[PDB]
Amino acid sequence: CLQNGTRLLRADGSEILVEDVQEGDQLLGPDGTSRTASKIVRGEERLYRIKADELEDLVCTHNHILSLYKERSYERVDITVDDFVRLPQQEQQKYRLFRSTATLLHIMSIDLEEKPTKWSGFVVDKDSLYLRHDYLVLHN
Ligand SMILES: [Pt+2]
Ligand SMILES: [Pt+2]
Ligand SMILES: [Pt+2]
Repeated sequence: CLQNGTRLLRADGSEILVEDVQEGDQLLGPDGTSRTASKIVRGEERLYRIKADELEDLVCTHNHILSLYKERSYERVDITVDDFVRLPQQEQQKYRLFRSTATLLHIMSIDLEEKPTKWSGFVVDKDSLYLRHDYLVLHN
């Protein structure tokens, strides 16, 4: 569940708005093969803005699942946005976002937006992973 305006990659490589995704649309997975989106859902609520270095901010819902990497080389961990918000900063600094090109990115801030915002979401087959326009790996 991402904020409207988020740009995702189709199976061919071109971009598509998250609000423009429809049932059966072909997204791009982190391994290069295609993904099928289905069960489109929309809403409007106060979202969480995750600011990381280099890459554009990620605005998502409270129940959004983040595919992160944790130190101790690195281990792959899926964690929801709410639990990650509740973790202390000393623990938050151990988690990293990642993009497919295997670049690791520091998560350095995450705050709740002031005003509500429209959001769109869906489910993804296979490993349930898809790519953002900047190749950031995202989970259902
Ligand atoms: Pt979601
Ligand atoms: Pt909710
Ligand atoms: Pt997962």
